[PDB]
Amino acid sequence: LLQYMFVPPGAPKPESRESLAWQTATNPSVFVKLTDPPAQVSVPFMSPA
Amino acid sequence: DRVADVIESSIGDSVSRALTQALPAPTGQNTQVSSHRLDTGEVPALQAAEIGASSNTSDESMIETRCVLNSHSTAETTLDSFFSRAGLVGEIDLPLEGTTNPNGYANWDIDITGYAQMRRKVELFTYMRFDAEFTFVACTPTGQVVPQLLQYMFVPPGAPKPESRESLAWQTATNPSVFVKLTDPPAQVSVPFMSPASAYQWFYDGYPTFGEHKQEKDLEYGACPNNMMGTFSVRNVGSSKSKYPLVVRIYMRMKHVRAWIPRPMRNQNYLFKANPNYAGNSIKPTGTSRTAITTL
Amino acid sequence: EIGASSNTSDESMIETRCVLNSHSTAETTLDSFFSRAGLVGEIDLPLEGTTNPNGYANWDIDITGYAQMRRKVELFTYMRFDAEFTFVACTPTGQVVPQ
Amino acid sequence: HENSNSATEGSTINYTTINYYKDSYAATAGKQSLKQDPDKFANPVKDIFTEMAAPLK
Amino acid sequence: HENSNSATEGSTINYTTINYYKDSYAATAGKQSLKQDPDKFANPVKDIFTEMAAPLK
Amino acid sequence: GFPTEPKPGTNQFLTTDDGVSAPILPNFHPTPCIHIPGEVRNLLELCQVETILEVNNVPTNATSLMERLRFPVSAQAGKGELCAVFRADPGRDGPWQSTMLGQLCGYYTQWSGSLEVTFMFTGSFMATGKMLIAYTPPGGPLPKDRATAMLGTHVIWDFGLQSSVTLVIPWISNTHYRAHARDGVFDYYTTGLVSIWYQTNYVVPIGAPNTAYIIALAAAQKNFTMKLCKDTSHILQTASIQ
Amino acid sequence: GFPTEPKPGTNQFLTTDDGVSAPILPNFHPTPCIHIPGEVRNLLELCQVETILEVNNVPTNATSLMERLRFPVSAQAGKGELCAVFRADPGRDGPWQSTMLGQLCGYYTQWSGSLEVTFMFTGSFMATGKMLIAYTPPGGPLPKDRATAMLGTHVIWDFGLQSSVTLVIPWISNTHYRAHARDGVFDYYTTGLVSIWYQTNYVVPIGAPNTAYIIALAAAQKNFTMKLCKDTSHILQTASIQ
Amino acid sequence: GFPTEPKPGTNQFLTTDDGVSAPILPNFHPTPCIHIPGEVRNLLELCQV
Amino acid sequence: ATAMLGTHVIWDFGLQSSVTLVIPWISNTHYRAHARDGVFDYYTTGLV
Amino acid sequence: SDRVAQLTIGNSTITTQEAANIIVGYGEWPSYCSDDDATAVDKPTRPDVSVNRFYTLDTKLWEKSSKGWYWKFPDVLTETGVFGQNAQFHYLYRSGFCIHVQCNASKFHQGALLVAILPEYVIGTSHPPYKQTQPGADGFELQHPYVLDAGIPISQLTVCPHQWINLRTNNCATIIVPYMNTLPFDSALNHCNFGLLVVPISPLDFDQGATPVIPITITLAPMCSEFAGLRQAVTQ
Ligand SMILES: CCCCCCCCCCCC(=O)O
Ligand SMILES: [Ca+2]
Ligand SMILES: [Ca+2]
Ligand SMILES: [Ca+2]
Ligand SMILES: [Ca+2]
Ligand SMILES: [Ca+2]
Repeated sequence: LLQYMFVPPGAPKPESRESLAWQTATNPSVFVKLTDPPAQVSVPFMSPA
Repeated sequence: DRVADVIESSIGDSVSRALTQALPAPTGQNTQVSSHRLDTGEVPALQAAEIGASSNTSDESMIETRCVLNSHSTAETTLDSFFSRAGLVGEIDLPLEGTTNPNGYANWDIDITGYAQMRRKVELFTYMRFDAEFTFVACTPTGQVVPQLLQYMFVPPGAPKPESRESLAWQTATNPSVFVKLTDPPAQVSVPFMSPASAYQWFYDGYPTFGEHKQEKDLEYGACPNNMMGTFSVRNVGSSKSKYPLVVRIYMRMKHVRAWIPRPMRNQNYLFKANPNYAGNSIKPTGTSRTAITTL
Repeated sequence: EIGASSNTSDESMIETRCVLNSHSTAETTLDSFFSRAGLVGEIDLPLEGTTNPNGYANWDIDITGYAQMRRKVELFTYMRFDAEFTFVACTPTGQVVPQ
Repeated sequence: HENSNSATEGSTINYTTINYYKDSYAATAGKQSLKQDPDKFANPVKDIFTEMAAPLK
Repeated sequence: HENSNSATEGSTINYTTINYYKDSYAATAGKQSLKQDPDKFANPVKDIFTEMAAPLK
Repeated sequence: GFPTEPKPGTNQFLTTDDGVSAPILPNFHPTPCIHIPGEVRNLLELCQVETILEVNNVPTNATSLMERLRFPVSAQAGKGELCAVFRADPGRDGPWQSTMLGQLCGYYTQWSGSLEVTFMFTGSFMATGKMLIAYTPPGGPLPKDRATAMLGTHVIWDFGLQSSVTLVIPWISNTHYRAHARDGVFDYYTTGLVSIWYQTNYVVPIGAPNTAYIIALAAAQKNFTMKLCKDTSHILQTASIQ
Repeated sequence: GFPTEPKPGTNQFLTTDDGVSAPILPNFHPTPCIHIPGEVRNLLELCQVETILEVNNVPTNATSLMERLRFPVSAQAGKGELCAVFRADPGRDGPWQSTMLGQLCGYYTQWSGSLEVTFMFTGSFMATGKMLIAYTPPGGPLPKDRATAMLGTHVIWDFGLQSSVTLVIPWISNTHYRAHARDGVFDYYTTGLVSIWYQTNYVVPIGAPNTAYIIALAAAQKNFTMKLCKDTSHILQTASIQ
Repeated sequence: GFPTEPKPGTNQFLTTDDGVSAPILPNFHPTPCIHIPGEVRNLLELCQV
Repeated sequence: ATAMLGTHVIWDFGLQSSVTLVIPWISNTHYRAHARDGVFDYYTTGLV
Repeated sequence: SDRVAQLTIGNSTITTQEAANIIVGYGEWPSYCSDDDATAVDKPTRPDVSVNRFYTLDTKLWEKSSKGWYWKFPDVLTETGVFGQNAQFHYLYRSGFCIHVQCNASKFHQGALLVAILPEYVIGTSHPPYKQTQPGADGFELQHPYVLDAGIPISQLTVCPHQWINLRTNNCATIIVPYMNTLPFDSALNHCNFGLLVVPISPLDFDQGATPVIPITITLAPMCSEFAGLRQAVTQ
């Protein structure tokens, strides 16, 4: 089992396999098993420009 | 027949004065053209925060501004758009060896003040009414997906709490239970706003006992029964040993949020659960410090 | 002594005020109550033992075998209804087997 | 037909959600209406002055 | 078109359920109507008195 | 096939989930439903019915378990005697255990509404008297004086043809609903206390029992409503069903 | 059955996915929602409120942590003294850490809008003066002269009945939105700098404090808007909750 | 539940498959699209050059 | 703290040097006789 | 016509000549309970004038070193005046308040006092005593004003009904707050809806010679007082 977490620029980046940052209370995270099909994700145009 | 005093007396107005109306605001305010202005009696900049009001001075009255059409939406800065995000709030451990959770079962107390991330955000307001969606991530201390079966049972306050891996309480004839394999995806659950109080209370400035409040009983100051949702029980569905070292992580997301009174953010490191106690022996500044207020 | 529950109302007892009871009584209904899954049966097909060898088992259809459920149901004398049964098969440990 | 039990019940805001079950609280958070009131916290003063005017008369 | 075989058949209460199969009993319990009659058990007396009146005349 | 994307909860089994399931008997038809007396629609229809309240629940001789239902009332002599006291919480392990209403509450987590409790005098017809039945709202400690008890919601009762008399406990709470009170902290949902005192005295002629009994019946008012639910904690099976 | 064909993402669990889930309590009804004062609708309602800005954040004695809120302003003598300087970035680890607005930004990645910062003089009433508060737009290095600082957006302030005075930082950027500036490269989103100089001098009569203080309050303008979001980097828990 | 019968291709991941996917940022709004010179619509616009 | 339990009025100093306190006729009788200690205090208007 | 002001409630009247106006908590006036928000089935008591009046209780001395003080409204008033009685005799309580913290000085003095309101004011320290959580009259004092003894930054307290008493301008603050709680009524004997904090952000200073006795008095007044659940008299 794994956990993919997106860390926007300015957000706390995980420092260890058990860093507090993985609580992902705000950031968007996805948990998946290698037995389940690949992760499907949609991402909007995010940029100051 | 009337003393007149009874006729005048407004006593009994369930209607609040208000004096402040909520208006639509999809796009941030759009700036408008502004030319120079030199006159007496008009002091936009000059204010007096001594009153307790945030300066109402606008850009235009400060500098010769241009015109701008703010298309920037403010839909992501809303309650739901904010709180409605899954986050770690619970974590149970059912190991094979140890003193923590032997026997194969575990009764977790329903409280989310156990984790920073989530606790920080929520403690921003004083009251909060809402529904939630909980997800359950069960796995071994390594990340190993095991073919084990479990049973999550909700135990409302006042209901029989399981005492053993095979306690009668697991028949769950009334209580709501969920059976899942660690091979199947996490559990999806919707939970309605359940509480005698119209809204959950983050801070309770009082005692729930109404007694003497002796020193040994100061363990109650701040404890609000309106936030007591009972407990959460989990165990392996069997008569023998689990055969596997398991660890369940509870995640929560809020739906239909309704926050009220706002308070200052957290300044210190949390120490206890449901306790605003802080590190008194070593307090740190709200933010970063410099070498001189005249140097960057 | 007549066999009737006192019909006395709060108003005639104390100077009451006015209250708008919004409290719904939809969860205190029959379906809203009984319509909740519960343990009523339990079969054992072990490898060793005298209980269920041979590999098969004939269970008698009766739910009076478990407290929790039996308590609620025995509240009434008669009862008409449909039901939905769920079957949880597993080994005495919680082991999920490809059987 | 569905039940009316979703916290934000009788709420002034209009939420357009999706629900497959009988209870409305199981429904998603969905799209909502954008209203604001910076004054209840910024200018909760009894009397109002305006920028052009001097706060203390 | 479906069958009419769900216990609460010809029932006075109006149940709004969801069913995917031919038999109506496979349908969910769904939302129902809220009716009551505390009298059939509380005041199953032949004659009625009222609070203001004395039970035994 | 059709593009699908199963979300969390897939293959999970929820105890209290209202869903459909394949029929086992295609075209089956249940035996016609004959008309049967006293049918029930809602549980609150029962909470209206008064059931014997075991105030005098001290005895447990197993030979004296029947006197738990009754109540003692002798011919005192002093002014302001205390006759009985008990919790005002229905779903509590107190005397409200006997009452039907009480047992039902064990299946629900919270409630709301006023409560009625009628008292019937069984003593001889010649037996006269007057008593003050008080109800001390939450926060008020058990009164020690018949004078300190009458400061709350009370009601004087006289004996005669109308043996019975009902005391209504007005739902006086800070919260819309109350959770079953249980001592530590969870007393924040206590409904208060109920005391009984001698307004005058158990007057009796020459030739009638010098001691009589009273029976308490409890029930809920119309404004009563329960919410949520759970397994009862009022009873637990020790041995497995044979 | 019905022809389906599950696509990628099946059985996956997304933290920020808005979806449905089976109800745990069929026919449950939440306690009525009473009316409660000061309810909030949007977070930008808070960014409007001014909070104390810790410019003088140098002291950390733990006994002198309270003077981080105030600000020193003595009776200088020379022409063109510099009183204070600080970053113009809200979500930066600078002085904007104290401000409510600042703490909120930590939960968002980008922003937009002008910013207001009112300064209130606390010194004696007899204390007079005039000062130039400047704002050097991005690209402009910290000015060294009160004459080099006034080349940007500034505002002279006089002392009197109107103790306070607000300086508005007009959103002057090359991009519609700005990312929280943090030194290396990510300074491309710096909002500039803010300097304070003595236009004249802290004039005081004979008998009044020879040194006074000022308090800075910061907030965002109406044209302010945040986008995206994330976990705060302004604070991190060292030890686990007990 | 509803009678379904997954057909071949289930859980498969096609590189060039146009489908939907759960959003990572509920209620997100991309920075306004300013007008920029020489925008392209079709590749055949280049083959002309 | 024991004096403010009755009819009072806080006064601040400034341009408006003066300030007036009104003693509301609070009596049990329509008219009052001049109070003079012994018994005839039944007509006392109180204290300030 | 904005600095001068007068407050008249019950049989009490307040004056000022340097006021900085009045602030209404979250822009809402104290209202009574609706017949739908209440669950307490019994007509409460609205004594009005007898309780809804101004009460001048405690006073403190501002110094060049003072840290700050705080009070717990629901409890503070109890034990005093007709109000206290209803609060002790009745179980359920409901009311809004009008607070007036006055503190004058001369034009040669300097100082800035922050006076704000904080709902459900809980404190930390591993558990504070009853003499610290409910210091009714004479209140209590802050030891760590920077974190409000709760672990929260004071630099962010302005996000609540507040006001300033900058000696160089005004000499008193005034706030009005409506009942606040997730319930219609609630016993004030054991629960305080909120608290008042008075902290010097700008250290009181003045050249020697000028009267160093700078008192800070507290005066409050209940509004729309409603009490229910009449019973025996209780204290805590
Ligand atoms: C069924 C989920 C309900 C979630 C409610 C969580 C409330 C926890 C707050 C604990 C605060 C406290 O106990 O003082
Ligand atoms: Ca005899
Ligand atoms: Ca001097
Ligand atoms: Ca499928
Ligand atoms: Ca004192
Ligand atoms: Ca006290």
